[PDB]
Amino acid sequence: VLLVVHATETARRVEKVLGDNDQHAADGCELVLVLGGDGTFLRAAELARNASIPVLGVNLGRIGFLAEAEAEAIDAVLEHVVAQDYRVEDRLTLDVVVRQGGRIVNRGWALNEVSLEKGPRLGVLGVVVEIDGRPVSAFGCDGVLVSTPTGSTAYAFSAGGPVLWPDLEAILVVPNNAHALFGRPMVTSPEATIAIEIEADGHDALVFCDGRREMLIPAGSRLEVTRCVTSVKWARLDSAPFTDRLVRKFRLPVTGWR
Amino acid sequence: AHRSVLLVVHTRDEATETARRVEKVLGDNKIALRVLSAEAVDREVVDADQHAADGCELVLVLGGDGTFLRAAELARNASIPVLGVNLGRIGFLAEAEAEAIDAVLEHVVAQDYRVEDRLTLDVVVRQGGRIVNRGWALNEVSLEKGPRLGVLGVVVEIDGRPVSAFGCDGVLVSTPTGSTAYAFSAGGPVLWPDLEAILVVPNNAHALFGRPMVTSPEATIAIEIEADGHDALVFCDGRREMLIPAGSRLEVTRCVTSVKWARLDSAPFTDRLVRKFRLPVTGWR
Amino acid sequence: TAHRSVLLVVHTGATETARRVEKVLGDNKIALRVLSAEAVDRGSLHLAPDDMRAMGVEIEVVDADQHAADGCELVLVLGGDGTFLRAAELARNASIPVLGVNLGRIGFLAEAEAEAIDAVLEHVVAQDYRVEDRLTLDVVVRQGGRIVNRGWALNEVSLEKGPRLGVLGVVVEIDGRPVSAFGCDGVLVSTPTGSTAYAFSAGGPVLWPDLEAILVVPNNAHALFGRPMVTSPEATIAIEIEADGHDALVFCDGRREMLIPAGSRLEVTRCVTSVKWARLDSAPFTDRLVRKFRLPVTGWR
Amino acid sequence: HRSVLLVVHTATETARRVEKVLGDNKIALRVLSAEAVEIEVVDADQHAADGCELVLVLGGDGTFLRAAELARNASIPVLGVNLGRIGFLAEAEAEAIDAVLEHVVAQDYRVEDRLTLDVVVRQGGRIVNRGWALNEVSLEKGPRLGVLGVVVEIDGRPVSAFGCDGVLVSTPTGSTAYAFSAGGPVLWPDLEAILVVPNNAHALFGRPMVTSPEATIAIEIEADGHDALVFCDGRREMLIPAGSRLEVTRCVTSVKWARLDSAPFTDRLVRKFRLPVTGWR
Repeated sequence: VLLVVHATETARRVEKVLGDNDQHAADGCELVLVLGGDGTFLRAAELARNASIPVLGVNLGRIGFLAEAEAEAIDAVLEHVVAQDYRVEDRLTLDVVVRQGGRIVNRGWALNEVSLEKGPRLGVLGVVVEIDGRPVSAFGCDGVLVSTPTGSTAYAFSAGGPVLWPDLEAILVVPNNAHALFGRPMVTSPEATIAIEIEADGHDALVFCDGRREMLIPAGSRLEVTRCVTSVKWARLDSAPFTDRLVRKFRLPVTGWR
Repeated sequence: AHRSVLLVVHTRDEATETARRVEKVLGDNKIALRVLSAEAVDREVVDADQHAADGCELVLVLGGDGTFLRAAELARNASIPVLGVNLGRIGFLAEAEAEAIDAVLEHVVAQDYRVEDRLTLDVVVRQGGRIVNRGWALNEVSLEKGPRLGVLGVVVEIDGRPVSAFGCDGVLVSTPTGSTAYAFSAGGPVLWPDLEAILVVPNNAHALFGRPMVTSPEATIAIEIEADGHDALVFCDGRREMLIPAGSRLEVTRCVTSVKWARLDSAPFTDRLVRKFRLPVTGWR
Repeated sequence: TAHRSVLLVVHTGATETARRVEKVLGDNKIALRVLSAEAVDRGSLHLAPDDMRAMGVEIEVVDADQHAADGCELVLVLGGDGTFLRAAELARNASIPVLGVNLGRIGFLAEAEAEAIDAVLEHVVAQDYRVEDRLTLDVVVRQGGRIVNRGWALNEVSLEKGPRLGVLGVVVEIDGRPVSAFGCDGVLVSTPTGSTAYAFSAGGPVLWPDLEAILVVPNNAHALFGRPMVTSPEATIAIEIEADGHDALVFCDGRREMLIPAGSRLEVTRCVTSVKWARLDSAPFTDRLVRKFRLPVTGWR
Repeated sequence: HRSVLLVVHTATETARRVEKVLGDNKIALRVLSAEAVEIEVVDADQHAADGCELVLVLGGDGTFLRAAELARNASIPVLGVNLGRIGFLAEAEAEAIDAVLEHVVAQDYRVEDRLTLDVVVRQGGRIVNRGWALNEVSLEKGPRLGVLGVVVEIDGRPVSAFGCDGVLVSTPTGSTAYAFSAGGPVLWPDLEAILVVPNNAHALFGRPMVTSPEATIAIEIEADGHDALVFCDGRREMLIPAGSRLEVTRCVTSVKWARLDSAPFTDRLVRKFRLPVTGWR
């Protein structure tokens, strides 16, 4: 067990029960356990990625979407860490390439969001969004989010997208502040290719993945996002349903229900 | 025994050039046309009343989107594929336009076309535990306020836990295919026709969260009609109506009986979306 | 001859705070009006002059029949938003202030709740409230060139599609020129006051009550642009209902209904005579919004 | 002596005809390039129009804004003529340059005050920066990543607190621009109101508010986050200290807008957005 953390000192009760029984290639292990927030989980996934092992997440501070257990139950988790018994479920991951003159110049991955974004703070990004080899819209905007159903709850939600339950397989596209009549979010089979075409004449742009790995989009290039061949592995427990998490998260009213 | 095709036509246009061309081709090939009596009453050729016209291999539809949907009600019955040709306006469901009629007919005859099972929804109105009506939809199930003024108390439940209680004009539960229709009007996202998912769009919900939700094809969406209020209504495909009683419960699920759609060498969904909505697409690659 | 009159309006069936009106309104030599309906049933549970003089209250001038009838100082609705809208109804004829006390649910238009009717009534007596003109709308229906029905609204004018199925085709024109043609469920021409109601539901932004503007929110427009539009107070919204389609209906303030024939034309304009709203030291519109939508507000000064 | 500042984007046929007619008529011409005695070429300077009777602009909306800046600083009218593109802000299009010039010479055009927003950055009781806007104050996330903490307040009373990319406070003229991009409703430019539009707010109520033009819109910047930016009319930047309080009110002296016999807004709107309009009347 790699253990990534951070009142965050239930950190010790983890090392207690585990011994009872440098970040980059820091994988080597069989499981990653994270004690922290949604952001921390995204961080651990980074690490679990390269030597494809499961991730598990324990919610210390706030209330998020990814962690599979509360803090005040860190023991009932350890039992399962020992027991090796949890179902590990593969989850849709996005693959992104950046291509100039037909040639792949940069490449990345996300489990929440590929967020192509304006370069200069002032002005707009000309972009042509493309779906399965055909164009759907040209407009200027702050960027385009290409999102996973897990990620459909993060930034893409802020950009105004719909909420996708986490066990669905789809790719979500939410144009981010598009100056245009149809800036409607679009949803697409997991088999599809979203390509966005940065304006040749304009300035360079950025992409961000899981709000943490940055790339540089040269003017005139092409982002291709498709479903990735090697998913992220998620530990799963007797956690609450996504539905319950959405409800808690957003204090959604639910009185009157049978 | 013989082959037969059922032809469903909008009714008068260059809808007659096309109909006659259909009567011609199948005639030449010993395939019997069959038409709907009302349609044949403003002028081999059998003539059926409109309930279950089957015995046929294909339902050929000449007209537009709303027409396709009538045709599919007819096809659902004997579960036979439907194929649509556009006459006047621009739609999402036809696989060709009249100006390519002759070519379709080569396919109608050869029967060489692909037949996809497009996702279909299954609805049950349940009261007191006991199912009191059922329906199905290929586009949308539209739960809607009964009386014109007032609001409809609703709780939306997804996979067995409640997601939201509000008042609204209604709730749409939509097929990817139906995301283009009423759901779009009500604020929904466009979903691509091949995706298998389920879309929920609260209709005119007076409340903060009325986001579209999208769900995998295996989910159950249930909507509980406020007991004390008035009876609601559900509409499937803007054609079949069920009276939802106050206090009942509506479950929508993926149907096991897909509508068979007869597929051709046609435009991608993207292109059709662009055409319909005049989407600005200059500058592309 | 010379005299002080005050119209009670109530939601019949805490309606006895209504007699607390009838008490206090008497010892002050006021009025207490009531309508036909208001005094053929409850609300006037104590309907009798055998109670209205035993109270020392030259009170109950039931005389008043509903609508185009009366010359008072104020209208005092106890009831809800529903009812304030009723009262406003009448009052608009007489062109006089409306003051609403809230029995049940929290409303946007009520100046107080019943646990206060004591103080409320004290301010009524003293005439020491504030009056304030809220924007009111005027709607006409015009067919074959000429007016063929007319209406008015304080909240919304809701043009709604007639038959249950299919869709209503509509061209929306603002100050003379067309702005969007689409099929929809309808179109809301709303007041700032009314942007809280159906218009909100239908996606409109929230407008502060004092603002002077007109809000247009296409209801479920099947179109890329069905944004809400906000227009100056003196614009003219016109919606032409398509000819080949069906008739339609409009409702003003969720009550005064009008049939809108196919091919006719709706024109909404600000009305010359605003409704007048009696106003106390009450919550600003901000706090009402924060309460009725339960808005997250914290980490502030 | 009468004088006019001409702001052209740098296109020449129009520019020449202006040079021409204002010569023939004894009006001094100051030319300023927008990228940046009978005629002068003037440096880009906030005081360029300080003596002129009018600012005339050839170009689209972005240029109008640059010109408006100057006209505001010299407290005189601006007038725009469109060149290449379609805009909301010009009063006439290049082909009608002659007619326009005639009015320029004549000084017979209506000049209407148009609502302008005044913005202040206040911190600990002192006002520590300030600005104005004719389109929008755009309060924005400082760091490219992360969200910005915000509490939005109307006449002293809080209305919402959420994380966001920023908050737009917009002028009705403005409602057509970035505000529109952000989800805003469209506002007729004669209307006098202030529009608030949250920008990518991770919350259920991100709904546009529209406020009487006497309101005080304030925004309190989370004391624990990073600095934020504010941009005005897509062009005048201001650093916003963490913990401070933005305030936007209607400015006392507004921008003067020369008017003319132009298309009504409704048309402008239909023109830009290619709004479907068939079957009318």
